[PDB]
Amino acid sequence: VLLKVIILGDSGVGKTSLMNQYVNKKFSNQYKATIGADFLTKEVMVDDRLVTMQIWDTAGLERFQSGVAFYRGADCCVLVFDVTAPNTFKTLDSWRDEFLIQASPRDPENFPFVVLGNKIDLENRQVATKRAQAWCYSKNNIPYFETSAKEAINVEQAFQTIARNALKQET
Amino acid sequence: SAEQQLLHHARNGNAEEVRQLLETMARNEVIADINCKGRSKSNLGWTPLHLACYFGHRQVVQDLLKAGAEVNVLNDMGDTPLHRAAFTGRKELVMLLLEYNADTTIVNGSGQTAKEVTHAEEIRSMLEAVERTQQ
Ligand SMILES: Nc1nc2c(ncn2[C@@H]2O[C@H](COP(=O)(O)OP(=O)(O)OP(=O)(O)O)[C@@H](O)[C@H]2O)c(=O)[nH]1
Ligand SMILES: [Mg+2]
Repeated sequence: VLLKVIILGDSGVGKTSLMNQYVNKKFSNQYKATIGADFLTKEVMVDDRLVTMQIWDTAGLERFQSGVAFYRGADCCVLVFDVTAPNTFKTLDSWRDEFLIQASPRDPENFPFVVLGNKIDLENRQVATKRAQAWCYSKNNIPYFETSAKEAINVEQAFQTIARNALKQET
Repeated sequence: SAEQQLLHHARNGNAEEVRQLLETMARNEVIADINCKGRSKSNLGWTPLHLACYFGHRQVVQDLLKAGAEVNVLNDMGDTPLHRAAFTGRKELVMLLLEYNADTTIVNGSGQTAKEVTHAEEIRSMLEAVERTQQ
């Protein structure tokens, strides 16, 4: 059982850091921008089944973005923003919309999204929890998690729902 | 922009704003192509009809068709609105597109007709009968 998960979001919101925290329990304060799109694979337990998640990390910077052909086949799409950078929340509608038309799921209203509001360990938060939750609920109840890749807060919990919903979608 | 508004409201199924947009285009109050294609990542190469069919906005599709939207427009994948409606199993939209004389023989960029991309048996069988006749 191979599950394909795409991580999307603006540059610097913490996509690579959330993936590295989940997969290798590691975090770096240094920033190294992602180029293009590539994946790693990780074995995960969903209830009592062991599955393999193929996790695609993507470039947030437009100059390093390539095509979106790799969207096809995704079982779940993860939308990441930075709670201290409100414009990264505002782009979520267009990230989701571009995924839907380019990946073209058969049932777009029920395709599984998960939204992570990352960097809750920082001061100067700008996006309110209630605002993010209301948007998520308005899109047919997208599950919403607040995370810190740096402090490893709710990362495992988020990816457990990601894996569970991708498994349901794949089946 | 009136076309960006049209693409936004068609994708999101805001039927009244679509109707207001069309009745206003009907009177030349605005420069607006009813068959415009999107330029955003959010709608690149899609018409308002494409968007409303894929996302299942029946009333928008009716208003667009009644207002003369071209039924056989193509997107960058070679899909017609019929393809998109057949793909997502929207029987009532497939019927409405046939009512406006949608061509069922159009083959998309990956070599498939609307009949060939559906999973709804009621849609596949119904498009088989029409395509039999239309061909
Ligand atoms: N304090 C704090 N810093 C974080 C957190 N997550 C990521 N960072 C930092 O934010 C910066 C950007 O993180 P990245 O994971 O590289 O962001 P990205 O989304 O992968 O960026 P692109 O590859 O350019 O699209 C890095 O300097 C990280 O150390 C977090 O939860 N808390
Ligand atoms: Mg990165």
